[PDB]
Order: sequence, then C-alpha cells, then structure tokens
Amino acid sequence: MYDRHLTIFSPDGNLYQIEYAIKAVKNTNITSVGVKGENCAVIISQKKMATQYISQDKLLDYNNITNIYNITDEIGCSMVGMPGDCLSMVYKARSEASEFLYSNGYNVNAETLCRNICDKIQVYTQHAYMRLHACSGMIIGIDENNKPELFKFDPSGFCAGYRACVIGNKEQESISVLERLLEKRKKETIDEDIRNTTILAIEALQTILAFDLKASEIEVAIVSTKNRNFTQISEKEIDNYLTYIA
Amino acid sequence: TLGPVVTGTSVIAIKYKHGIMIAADRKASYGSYAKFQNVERIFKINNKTVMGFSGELADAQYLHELLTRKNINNLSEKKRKEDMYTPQHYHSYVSRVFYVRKNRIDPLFNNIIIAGINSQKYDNNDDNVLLYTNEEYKEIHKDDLYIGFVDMHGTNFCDDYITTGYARYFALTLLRDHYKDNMTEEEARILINECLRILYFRDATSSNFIQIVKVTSKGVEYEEPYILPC
Amino acid sequence: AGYDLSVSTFSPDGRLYQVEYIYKSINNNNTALCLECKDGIICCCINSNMDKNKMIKKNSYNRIYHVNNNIIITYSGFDGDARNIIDRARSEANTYYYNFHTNIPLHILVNRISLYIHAYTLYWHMRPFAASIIISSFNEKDKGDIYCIEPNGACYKYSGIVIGKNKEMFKTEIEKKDYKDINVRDAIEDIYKFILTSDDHMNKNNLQNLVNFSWICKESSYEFQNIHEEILTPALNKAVEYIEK
Amino acid sequence: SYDRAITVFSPDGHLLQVEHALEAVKKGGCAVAIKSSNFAVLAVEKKNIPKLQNPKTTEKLIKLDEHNCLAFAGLNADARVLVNKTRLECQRYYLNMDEPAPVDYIAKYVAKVQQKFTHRGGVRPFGIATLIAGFKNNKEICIYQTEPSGIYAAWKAQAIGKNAKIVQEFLEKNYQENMEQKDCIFLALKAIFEVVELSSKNVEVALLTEKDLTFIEEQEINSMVELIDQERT
Amino acid sequence: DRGVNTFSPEGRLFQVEYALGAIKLGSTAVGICVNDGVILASERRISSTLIEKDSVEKLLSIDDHIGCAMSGLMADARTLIDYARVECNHYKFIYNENINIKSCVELISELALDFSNLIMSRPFGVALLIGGVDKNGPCLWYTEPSGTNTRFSAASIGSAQEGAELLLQENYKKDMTFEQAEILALTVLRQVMEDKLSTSNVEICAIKKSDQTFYKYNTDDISRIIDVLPS
Amino acid sequence: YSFSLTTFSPTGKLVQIEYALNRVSSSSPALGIRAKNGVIIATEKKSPNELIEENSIFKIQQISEHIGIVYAGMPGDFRVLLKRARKEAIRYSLQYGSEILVKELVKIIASIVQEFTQTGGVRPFGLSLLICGVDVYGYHLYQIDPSGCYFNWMATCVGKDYQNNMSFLEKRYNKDIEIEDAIHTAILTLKESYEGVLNEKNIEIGVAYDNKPFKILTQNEIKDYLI
Amino acid sequence: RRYDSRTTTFSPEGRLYQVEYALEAINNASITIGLITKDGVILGADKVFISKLIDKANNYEKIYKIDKHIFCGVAGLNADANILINQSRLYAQRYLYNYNEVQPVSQLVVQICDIKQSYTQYGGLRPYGVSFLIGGYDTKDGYQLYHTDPSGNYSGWFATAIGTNNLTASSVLKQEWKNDMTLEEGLLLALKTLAKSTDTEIPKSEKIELAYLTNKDGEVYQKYLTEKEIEELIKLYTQK
Amino acid sequence: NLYDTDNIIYSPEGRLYQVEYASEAIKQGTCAVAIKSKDYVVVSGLKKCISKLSFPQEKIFKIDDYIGISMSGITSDAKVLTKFMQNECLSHKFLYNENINIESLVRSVADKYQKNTQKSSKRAFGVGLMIAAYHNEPCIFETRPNGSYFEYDALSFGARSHASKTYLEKNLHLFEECSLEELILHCLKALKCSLSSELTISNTALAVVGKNHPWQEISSLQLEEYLSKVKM
Repeated sequence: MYDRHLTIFSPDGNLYQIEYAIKAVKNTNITSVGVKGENCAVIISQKKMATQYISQDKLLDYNNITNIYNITDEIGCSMVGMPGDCLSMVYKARSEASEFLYSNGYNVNAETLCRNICDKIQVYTQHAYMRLHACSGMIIGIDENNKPELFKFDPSGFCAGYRACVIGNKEQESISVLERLLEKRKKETIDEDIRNTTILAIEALQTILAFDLKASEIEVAIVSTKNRNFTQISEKEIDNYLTYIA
Repeated sequence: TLGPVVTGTSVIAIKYKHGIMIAADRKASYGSYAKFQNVERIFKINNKTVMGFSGELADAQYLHELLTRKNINNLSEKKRKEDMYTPQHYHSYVSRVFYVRKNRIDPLFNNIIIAGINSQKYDNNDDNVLLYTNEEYKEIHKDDLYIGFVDMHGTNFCDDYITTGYARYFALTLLRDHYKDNMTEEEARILINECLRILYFRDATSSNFIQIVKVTSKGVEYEEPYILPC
Repeated sequence: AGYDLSVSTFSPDGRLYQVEYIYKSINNNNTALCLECKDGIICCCINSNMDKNKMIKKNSYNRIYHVNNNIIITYSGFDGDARNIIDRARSEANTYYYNFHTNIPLHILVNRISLYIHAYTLYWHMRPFAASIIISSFNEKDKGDIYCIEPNGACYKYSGIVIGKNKEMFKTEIEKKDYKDINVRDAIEDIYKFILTSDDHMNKNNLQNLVNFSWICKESSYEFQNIHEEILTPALNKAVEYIEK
Repeated sequence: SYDRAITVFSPDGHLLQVEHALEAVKKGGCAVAIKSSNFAVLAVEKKNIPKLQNPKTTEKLIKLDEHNCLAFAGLNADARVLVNKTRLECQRYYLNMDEPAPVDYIAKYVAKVQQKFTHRGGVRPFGIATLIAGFKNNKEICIYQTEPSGIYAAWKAQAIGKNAKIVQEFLEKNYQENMEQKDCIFLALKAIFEVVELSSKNVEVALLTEKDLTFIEEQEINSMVELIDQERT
Repeated sequence: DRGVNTFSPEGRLFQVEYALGAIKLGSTAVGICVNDGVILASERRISSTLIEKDSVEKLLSIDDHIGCAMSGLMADARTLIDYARVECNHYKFIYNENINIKSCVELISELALDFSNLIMSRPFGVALLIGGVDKNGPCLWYTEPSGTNTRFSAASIGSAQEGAELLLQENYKKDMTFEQAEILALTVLRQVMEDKLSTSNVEICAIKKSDQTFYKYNTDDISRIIDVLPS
Repeated sequence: YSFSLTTFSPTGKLVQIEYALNRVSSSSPALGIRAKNGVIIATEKKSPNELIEENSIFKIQQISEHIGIVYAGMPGDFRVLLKRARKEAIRYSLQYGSEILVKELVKIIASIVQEFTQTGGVRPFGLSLLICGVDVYGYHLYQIDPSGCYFNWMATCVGKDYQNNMSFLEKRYNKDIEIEDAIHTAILTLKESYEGVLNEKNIEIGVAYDNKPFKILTQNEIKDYLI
Repeated sequence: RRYDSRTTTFSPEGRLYQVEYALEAINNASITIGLITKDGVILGADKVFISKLIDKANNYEKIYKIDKHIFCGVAGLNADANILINQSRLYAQRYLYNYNEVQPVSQLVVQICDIKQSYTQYGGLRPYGVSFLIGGYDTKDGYQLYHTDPSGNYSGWFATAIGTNNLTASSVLKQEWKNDMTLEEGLLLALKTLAKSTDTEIPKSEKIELAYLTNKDGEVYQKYLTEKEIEELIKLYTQK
Repeated sequence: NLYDTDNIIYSPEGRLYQVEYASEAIKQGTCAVAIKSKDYVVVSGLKKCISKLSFPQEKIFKIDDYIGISMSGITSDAKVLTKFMQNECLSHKFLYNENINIESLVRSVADKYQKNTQKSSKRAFGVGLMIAAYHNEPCIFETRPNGSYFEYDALSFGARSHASKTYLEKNLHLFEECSLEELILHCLKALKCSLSSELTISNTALAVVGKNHPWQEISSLQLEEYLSKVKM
C-alpha cells in the first residue's frame, strides 16, 4: 500500500515515481535533437503545442510556441515535458546561472549548471512532500577552452554529457540514426563546419520524425566560436537548408 | 535619511475660486552650489490632488512613489467615482507615515503639502480616469477645497493657504496681510508672484524660474514654466 | 486507484488526474471570451448560471478586472481563487513599478502569474487553484496581445479565446470570419449574436443584466473602460432583432 | 507526527489514548500511602532478579523536595522524566516565591502537566499514575493522587497500581486517624502484601516527617513481614 | 480516520459532536437566578470515604463576583477555569471596574473554540454554568463544547440534567425571593440526586446584589436551608 | 507533516533498508583491494553507445589528495554524498590543518546516512559507498551501507553477484600482495563477473600509490594493463 | 496524514508496538556479556561473522569507550549504536566542562535513556533499536554495570547477558558468578558463558572480543584484549 | 464517497465537498431577511429560543455606525468574523479619519474565507453573513463559505427560506420608492411567511440603517406596535 504513491523504494528497489515522471515526459511527444561538431553545437526542436487537455486552435499565434530557451547569452537550453514544469525549470536555471556569476565573478559553465540542476532534482526525488518535475532537457554551450559541450538531464536527476542526443519518444530507435550520421561525418572552414552541423541536425530530425518538417514547424539554434551567443536561426535560412537537404 | 544634501526651497499653495493654485521654483541646491536648475518639485497623485515639497530630494521622490502607487491600487479596485480617495485621505496617510518614521527615529527631511478638492459633485473627470495621455471653470465653495501641511515631527493641520521653508516668513506675512476670499485667478497669480519675488530677493536658495500648477474642475493643469518679471 | 487523491502523485500512465478534475470543473463554470480587433480588444463574460437568482442588482456581478488601467484580466472559475490571483498580479505590478519606475511588460506578468499558479500543484497540503485566466492588452504600435493561463500552469498566446461552458461553439463562431480587420465598435453585434445562439439559457431580457463587457481600444485612449449603456443597448437591440427574423 | 493531534475523541465520547495509559498504569507495580497527625507512610513493591540485579538502582520511592516525596506506578522512563520536570518546577517556585513549594501546589502542577501532555498534538499521554505526600503551607500533612488523565484528588489513605481496587477496599475498612508510627507502618505493609508475594525483598517502605524522609531498615521490615505472616496463619 | 476539523455530510464537526456526547456524564448541577441574586448548587458525588471531601470541589470562583460549576472532563474544566480567572483579572487590571459575566463567557467560548485554527489540539469536552452579578443585574449563562453560549433563568447540567431542567420548568416562576430560590434549587437537586441529601452530600454557592461578592455556603447555612426544606 | 516514513515492522528488519540493499544488489559491480603498499578501487561501466563520452560520467572521484571513492547505486545520491564528503573534508582541514583521516570521514558519512534513515519525510539512500585512502596510520578501505553501518575490509566487492565476486577475490588474495598484482586481480574479478568482453572504456580504476596522490588511471594505462 | 505511521501512539494494552519490535530486533543481534569483579568490570561479547576478508586488526564492532572510566557494549543496530555513542561522548565531555570533574556513570546512563525516551514520546520518529551495557568506575559508587533498552529503561546488575540466547548466558552467570572474583576468573567465566551461549564447546579466538576496566594505581584504565591475549586465555580455559 | 476526507481534494466531477458541507451548515441555521428601498435598509430575523427558560439568542449585530450584519450558521465563526470586521472598521477610522468603504470590507472578509479554504489542516467557516449598510447608498451583501460575495436588493438566509424568497420575489417591485414604515412592514411579512408559531417582541429582531439614520435596533415599544400593525 502506497509503495508507489510517494518517492519510496517499494520492494525490489524501484522508485516508480521516477518512471512515471519519465513516461509523462515521453507522452508529450515533442522531439528535440542536439548535436555538437567542432567549435559549433546545434539544438533543434519542433514548434508545436504539447499534448494535454487543451488543443491548438486556429486563433493561436504559432510563432509564440517554442521549446528552446536560453539560460544565458552564451548558454542555451531546450526543455521538453509539462509546460509549467518546463517554465519552472528554465527559471531555476536562469537563477542558478545568475547566482553563479554573482558569486564567482565569471560566467557559469553549462556542465556546472547541469550538475546543479541535477542536484535540485535529486533533492526533489529524496523527499516525499515534493512532486517530481516531469521535464527533461538539454543544455549547450562553449567552455573556457573554446570547445563545444552538450549535456542532457532527465527527471531522475541523471545529468550526462553527449555528442549527439535526442529527447522525446523513439529515443531508442533514434540513437541508431544519430550514430549513423555521426559516423558518416567522421569520414573544414570554421563556418563550413557550422553549416555541416546544421544540416546534420535537420536531417536527423527529418529521419526521426519521418516527414517534411515545414520551416514554420521547426526551430533551430546554434552556438559557435564565430558568434558564441545562443542565437536561433530565422525561418528563411531554415527553409533554405531544408531545400538543400531535398 | 541621515541629513539633507540636495534640497528644495519652498512652495506656496492657496485656494481661490475655481480651485487651488500651487507654485514653486524649479531648482535643487546641492548645499551652496545650485547644481540642478530644472526640477519638478510639484507632483500629482490623481485628479484633484497634488503634493508639495520643500526638503531633501530623495525622501520626496520616495514619498511620491508611495503615493502614486497607492493611487494605482485605489483605481484598481474602483467602481464608482465616489470611491476615489480625497485629499484628506492622502493627508492623513502621509501624516501617519511621518509619525511612524518619527517613532522609529528615521524621519523624512521634508515638509509636505497635500492640496486638492475633496468633493465629487462638481465634475465627472474621475468616472473615466486616464493616467497616460490627457468649457468654463466652475466656482468652488472654499469648504470643498483642502490644503494640508505635514512637518518632520508629524505635525499637521489644514488652512486656506500654506507655505513651507523660507516662504513661511515672507510669503506668510504677505498672505496674512493681503489674502482675500474668492479672488479670481489673476489676483491669486499676482499675489503669488509678489511673494515669490520677495523670496527671490531675500533667499539664496530660491530662483526666478517658476512652476505653477492649478487644481480645478478641469483637473490638474501644469502651466508652462516662466521667468519672474522682476 | 489512489492516484487521484493527491496533486503530488503521478499516475501509472504518467498523468495528474487531480489537475484534469480542475479542468473539468472550470469547463462547467460561466463562460468568458476575449478577442482583438483593429481599434483594440474586447473582453466579454457571460454569467448564465446566475439567471435563477432574481435578487442581484443589474450588472453588479463583474468578472472583468484591470491592472495598470491598461491590461485587462478576466477569469472563468472559482471567485476566491480568481480574486487571489488578481491580487497577486497587482502585487507583482507594484513591485515592478517600485523597482524600475515603469509598467511591467505583459509577457513578464503572464510568466510570473503562470509560475505562481504552477507553484501550487506540486505539494500535497496546498489546494491547486481552480481557475483559468486571460490577460490581454493593446497599443497602437504593437497591436493587441492575448494570453491564456490555465491550472496546469501553461501560458499560450492567442488572437482570440473562449473558456468555460459551450467554449467549443463560441470558438467555432469566432473563427467564422477574420476579426483583425473589424472595428471594436461594430464587433459587439457579432458577440451578442454568438452569446444568444450558443448559450441556451439567455434570452432578450437576460442580455442587459448578466453579460459583462469591456474593451481596450483607441476610443478609450487604449485604457481599460467598461462599455456604457448608450453603446451597448443599440447593438443588443439590433442583434435580437436580427435573430428574431 | 510533528505538531498534529494524536489524542482525539471517540464516537462514544472517550479519550482512547488516556484509557490505554490507564491500562498501562494498571500494569505496573503497586504502591500505598497513609497519613496521620503530622507524618505519612509510603510503601511500594519491589521486583528484582536474585544474584544479578542491583537493588540500589531502583528508585520507585523518591524525594522531590526538602519536604515533599513521591511514589508512582507505570512506565519507569516517563516516571523519571516527569520527576525531573517536577523537581525543576519545585526549584523554580522556590526561586520566585522564597518559600518551599507546598504539596498542594506541586500536585496541581503534576496534574497540569499530565493534562497538557494529553491535549497538545505530537505527544502521547504520560503513562504513569503518581501519588505525592507532603506538608501544606500551614505545616499540615496531606497526600494527593494523580492519574494519567490529569484528574487529581487528596486522600487519607490510597493505593495505586496492580490490584489497586483490592488494596483500596482493604484500606477502606481499617484506616484510623492519628495512628502511631509503628501502627501506620504495619498497616501500610499489610496493605501492600495483600496483593503481593510475602517477602522482605518485595517492599521498600519509607516514613515522611517534617525532619526528612526516613527509609525503614531491612531488619524492621523483616520483623514486620514475619509478624504479618504469622498473623495470617 | 479523519482530521480534528473534518465537516460531516450534515455540516457538524465530528469532534464537536463527540465532545457534546461526552459531556453528558458527570455530577449533576443546578443554577437559578432571581432579582436578589444568583444561586448554584452541585451534586457533590463523593467517592469512597477515604477522600477528604475538601480536595474535590465542584463550585469554583472565576472572580470575586462570578461563580461556576463544571461537568464532563475535570482536567479540561480546571484549565478553562484557570484561563477564565486569568482573563478576568487582566480585565480588572486594564479597567478599574470588574469584568461583566457576558464578557467572561465570551472569552471562555473563544478559548474553547481555539482548537480550530482560524495551541490547542481537540475540543475541551466540558459544559460550564457561570453565574454572577454586575451593575446590569444578576444572571447566569451556559456554555457547551460547540462554543455557543446561552443565558438562562433556571438550568441544570450533568447526568440527569433532563429531569432537573424539567422540574425547574415545572416550578421556577419569575418574581421569586432568594429564600424561595434556595429552597427550590435544593428541592430539585434532592429529587434528581440518588442518595439522601445531607450537609456533606451537596454544596451550594450564591452571589447577592447587595454584597456583589461570591459566597459559598458552609455546613451551617446548608443545614439551615435543609432544615426549612418543605417535604 | 514530518513523520518517519521508515518504521520498525514485526521482527523489525527496517523493510526500507532492505529495499535499498536490493537496489544496490542490482547495480553495476564495484570492488576494492588493500595491498602491501597501496589500495585499489575498481568498477565496471556498462558498454556505452557511441553517443556517450566516458569523460562526462565518472564513477571514481577523489575527496582529498589521498582519498578515493567508488559507489554502486543511484547516481544522484552518489553526487550529493560526494559533495557533502568534500565539504566535511574541507572543514576538517580548516579546523586541524591537515588531510582528513579516513576513519573520521567514514564516521561522518555513516552518521549522515543514519540520520537520513531516521528523519521523517525522507527515504534511505540507495547506494553503497566504498572509500579507500592512505594516512599516517597506513592504508584503509571501508564500505558504507544504506543502513549507515560501516565495515573495515581488506578486500571486498559490491553490486551484482557480489557474493560470487567476493568468493573469487578471496580465493586469490594475500596480505602481502603487490600493488600491480592487486590491479591484476581486480581486473580478473571484474572480467569474471562481467559475463562478456571487457576493454578500455568498459572499466575504471583508481589507486593510492604509497605516499603519492590518489590517481585515476587513464585509458591508455588500463589498455596496457589489459594485455 | 493518510501515510502516517502511528509511531508515538499507545497500543490497546499500552505498549506503543514500536519499542516491542525494537526489542524483538535486539533479541536477534549478537550476544553481549557483562560481569563485575573485585578487580574490574568485563564486557566480553561475540563477533558476528560476515566473511573471512574483514580486517582482524583492531576493528572492534561491539565494545566502545565513552570516557577513560566508562565503556559499553552494543547489542543492536550499528548505526543507532554509533550515533548514541557519539551523543554519550558529547554528554560526558559536557559534564566535565561544566563541573571540572568526571561524570558518574549513573548520570550518563540517565541522560542517554532520557534522550531515548524523548525519541519514544515526542514527534513521530521511530525509536532507537539499540540496547547497551554501560559499565565503568567512579569514586562515589565504585564499579557499576547497567543495562538499557529502547524504552529508556535502565537497571543495575552484578552480572548480565543481553542479545540472542541471553537466557542461557544469564542462567550460566547466575549459576557460577560469585560476589568477589579475580579479574582472571571473571574473564574465564565470561569466556565460558560466551562459548555456552554460542552453542560451541570451545570458542574460537577469531569469534570473540574481550575488554575490562580497572582502577590500577588510582588511574582507571581500559584494556581491550587482542588476538594473542584471547588465544592465551582460551588455552588457559581449555586447561581448566 | 472517499473524496470528502479533505478540503483539498477535487472530486471526479470537480467539487469540494467540505465547502458544500459548510454551505449545508449555513442552510441549517435559523432564518433572516433583508430588504432595501430608495432610502433605509431593513434587516429582520428570528432569534432562536431553545427552551422557555432561555432568552432568545442575539441574532443581528452592529459592526460600525451605519453598518450591521446578520448571521446564519455556526455562532463561533460569526463571532470571529464580527470581531474581524469591527477591528477593520475601527482601524480604518483611526488611521484615515473617515468611514470604511463597505465594498473593501466585504472583499476582506471574502479573502479571509478564501485563505481559510485554500490551505489544508484548516476548515472553511460554516457561517453566512448578511451585510447591510448605507455608504452614500443603501447596500446589501451576502457571503459564502467559499470565497464569494454577491450584492442583493432582497435576501434571505437558511431555515425555511423558500417562503420568504417567494414573498420577496412576489413584491420586489414595490420595495423601491416606499416609506420606511412600509419597508419594515414588508420585512416583517417576509419573516412571518418563513415562520410557518407567532412573532413576539422577544423572539424577533429588527434593525434599520439609512440616510441620516445610524444603525439602531427597533426598541420594544415600536416593535410591538409594528407587530400589532402587521397582525391586523
């Protein structure tokens, strides 16, 4: 009784609340793909409503919808899960970055931010009166050594680095596609690499989702040594890249 | 908080037919330096209400913030034109604030004047208020106008004319000697001009660049600044 | 099976039932709609449930409030929770003005209110707010903005929205035509016709004592203003005459 | 839990936790108290494992203050906690009044604290029944009895603990006023042995006077128990 | 199974109902008011003979001019009485005059309901009969666990209170003299009580208008009143 | 609202601690050996796909310049316990100006785990720490448990099939084993328990080399050792 | 509220049902012995065997010391044991700080039992499932020995055994113990009781641990026997 | 079924059962009725009498000059709310030297209702109030256990309110533009209709508050005169 109503171990050592939160994150069926190259990292997602009681209406500003935010000018993020949970998580990330800058005098690194967010998620999992935030996410940035870095975190508080990762449904079937594309890449100018990474991300999302990915239905952002700021590409260039892929 | 640094000179408020008229010089002296010669020392809380100033600038600005946001809160829960607070309300509020600060021994180095109309039977301006963006005057019974004074120690009172700073000696004498009842706007302006000229001649902190505001049935009117004829 | 007794417990299917119940409760309360036009935006609320009560004063129950006199905020749900959220919005605006000597931008206020609402859906002791809120504004340069926050704590931007009873029929009516080119003054007729048609509890006599109206448009200098009778009555009469034929 | 009501009314109007505390009290050892003229007698049962347990460790009969003394029946740890609280209260009274605490005041305080632990959340009732003997402010001897529910009452002769009803019935037909010290000790011993095995190692009786609380010597107790055993047979 | 403050389907708090049921047992008490003053009498249910009979008192004094009589849980009654007298003396300190009986019962009810957060943890489960005299006159009030207090002219509380109040209804009549009130109260108490009335079997107190001071009848007064008792 | 979620059952047994132990018994194995002139903590990380980088996830940390640690259980609990252990070592150094003794730090961590087992509204930690170190009092290798009780080992294994691993390790072990021989034995035990094929990026090792800083072997070193 | 455990709540017969389970767990732990002699107090115990790889050197898992004159032995959960030992050390040193004198054993046992009672009564926290045998020496009373339990109950003893099979060990102690005894005879009796309770004819030097406290030369000191000493002791026992 | 154990659990249909039970308790109380005209607001009620040796319990209450309320439900909650409102009015007059805005006071009491119902471990007040006042205009307000308030022109509380409500709706259009005497008479008619076994100067409470007419309960003589007038 109540072996799974709280964050309690239950028999055979299983915190079922963790799995239920992860499955709730999965149910949103919003896909996000992150891929890093050299001096560049690209994060792409779909510009669509999540899955819940409310459905999208005709009188809905589709530009306003977006699944990618930025914690700091240089550090970018992409959340997927319950909308309120995503907003709370991005606000916590902003707060942690700001406090780190205030208390250390230099801009935080995405690795430390991921670790701190994982620590908060661990605190939530530990106690009983706190509900779990069903919102997974990816963070991207550039470190002091002028190199890209990309990390992922789940509702279980398990932060892990990656060189190509996906959040959403069909992740298991998508790791194969990401591996194949990265292997093909392994077989360049500072800007040509940016273009290659962007086309790789777009192609990966196309293959995983298996349809057109209308330029108005997707959103892409990139951080690179050329710019170093998390600036999201506009619709026209996304459409141009998509036409190139065709 | 610990002592005046940047200070105003004085204000003069008098009630006349069609409303009230309040004048003040546009200068803030940094001791004996006269750094700023264009400063708005007469604020507005709402239609039919204005706040005077003679003292430290920071405290006046803080009090202005407090009063304007109190007015915003009042409007937010307003449903009938009779719900707007009257000058008596704001005067009592500032008196309470000053008394509390005195009891805490952290006063505001100011001498405030709160002046307006505490009657709503003369105009329909407050039925549709407009904070952003902006006929004949109606004679007002002197009983419907309000002018209230507030001292550092919380001392407060009401009268037909009030002055602060050095105006409490020159302008007060002139008003007590010559002030009449139900004087037209021209006569009130002449009297205020005489008082402010006298202050300009015998007051180092004063100046001749003058701001004059009128609270009447049409609302609050900021007249264009003018230099004293001298 | 015990997964709906607390807002802090996830279901085996990964779903908070305690919030879906709030959604269902909200969907049964009085209906409120708001949309944007060329001149400005109009917010209307329909208090059809109170038709049984014959002792309430005419147009005394108002569900439309304002912040900064230029942002319309309305709700559809529990009165107490809605009032609490309105006071929180006023407090947020007050803190913003104290800190920065400037009115709070709308897209920040909506985010703050969404966070405040969401903060009550992850503890067991607190009771989640049962209310759906709409915040809208309009200015000559940036045109009208409309946002809708909901119990789950999700804020989305709309060009026209309806919440509460019969929301589907009202929405169907709204997307019948494009209102971005209609004027605020002549949109009242269409609103009245829609509330007469969709709702099956209101009639000619109910239209002047149960429906609350307001706009933020150029006529009001882009400031909140309740619609007066001299304007409302002609449109109401014309709409009822058109329906009768 | 923490700061949450645990003792609540039952459908019939009974405080079940209080009755469970009373049941626990009925589980512990027996105790008897008598008073007369200007002195009292306190007796309590003893139960130790021969050759292993140290008798000195047991503190069933204790002295709260220069004059007052106490006996109890029920849980021992709660007994110690409440005794420490009572001693602290006695010294606080002596600080704030510059006069030794009268027996009535300390009995009132014990009742008050026992009631408090029954009416505040997060704490379960004190499972002990006590009886205090002392002198009133006017140098008059009195003994009170206090229960887990907090109800207190002054008695001329009383018994608590297991089989308290039987010993009470025995006292009700033998108590006499202004008895001699030897007679009082004999009556107390007879009463405690009425519901207790006969042996000099199952009783530790003491006598309260204005001077101090005097524990009766083992030889006298042996003589008394032998005499009562002879009379019984 | 439920919190202390859980509403019932009919709108009554469960704990309050259980406390009201609990107060139905205890010593019987009766109170009467007349133009000359207020009188209170108690059953004085004496236990075994070994009790002093002085420690067990059912008629306490909240203040010099106020009397009381409890029933139900004794410890809770003593707690309420302590708070009542503390507040009465606080009133006397703040105002030279003495506290009115109405105000005292108001404070006692406030404390009794303090258990609901709107500290204590459950209803007190006591029923009090307060009686006294003030400049306004002599009067008595009745308080129950639910908090609702009511003024009374002649009332009864405790086990068998139904019979005592029935007799008071059958007999009590306005414009009565103080001696008449005393004899009536003792008649009713004797009727409802189990054993034979005696000097030590019952206890009485009274507050007069002229004196305005609480006075508890001793063995002599009770013997006198029983002697002149009609039978 | 703060009540004990872990409570004694009939016969006690603290069921929640048993479930935490069950969780630990299902995680990746990790073992340690105390040698003549050094201590070793080794562990196995599941063969990662091409997208993970072993440089981002580390199951071997260091609390001080001489103390190393390995775990088997919940990664988040491990991270928080690691942070608190670092903080405890830092404050000990601030007070006594030296490297924290292994026994003292083990005591603090065990007390923290016990408190988390006792306090209300929380659940026991789901890992089993393993701390090795060197100090003026020679070498040390301790094991913490979810119950909060520590053991002083000479050579031990934790995780899946920890009984078989412990038996195998006991079969070939000596009090006077050389550090290289201890590394070899650890590798052999991990390979036997793996039930597959091992290689670089599949194992991790840390060693305390005499009076030298605790070292986490790099990929090339373990690759050379594997041959 | 729905998930409350009902910890500090009287049972229908007034037992709280939690101290009961704690004591039941106590009865399953290894056995601990305690004796008082004319030369000192002994707290011989039995070590639970987990594996053959545990460090034999030092590694005392049953007997600890709280001060130079006070030392005890555990028969329950090790975590609660450790934290209670820390509390006892804090209390002893606080007493020394306040009064500039060593704390009598009775004071320390009273304090520790008070904290156990507090954990048993207030809050909703579960009780401590550990029972000690505090023994030591002080000028006021001399050699002493006590025995606590989760309920915060304590009692003095001249010879006792607690833990699993405490009944047989107590029977042996009652059968053989004498009012006065040499420290050597006390150690022999403790070893015999440990062997009998373990159901082993001859104890194994690696399966037991012994210690004793004595006031030699006016300076109370404790000695914890090491493997060689216990080996010689068992050789002597086998000889007799 | 099992969603009524706490006040923080929404039922599958989305209703709070504890607040509904508080409303039920309010309904179970005694009767009351309020009416207003162009000027003057009249409040009336039936003081409950439990026995012939019990004076009827006070029903109406005065919160401040020109402000009075009537209660229906739990008496303790009524006392708490009355103290709150009296302190609010007194503080407002103390630190502003003017009468308090009645609408703000109703907002404050409704907000107290809301705060109490929101957080767990606290119960919703099971009492309903009938605020009547003259703040430059006659006003009648009603509150509920859930944070909610409405403003009426003719109101009734609890008991057998059906008869009073029917009478009020049957004669509402005459209340406006009628003298104070007829207003009092109509209020008495409504109360007598709810009575369903007679009105006496002891068991009935009546109060009036209007222009240049501070809240004052009707004394015994005038109350008896009006009772005789209605009787005929």
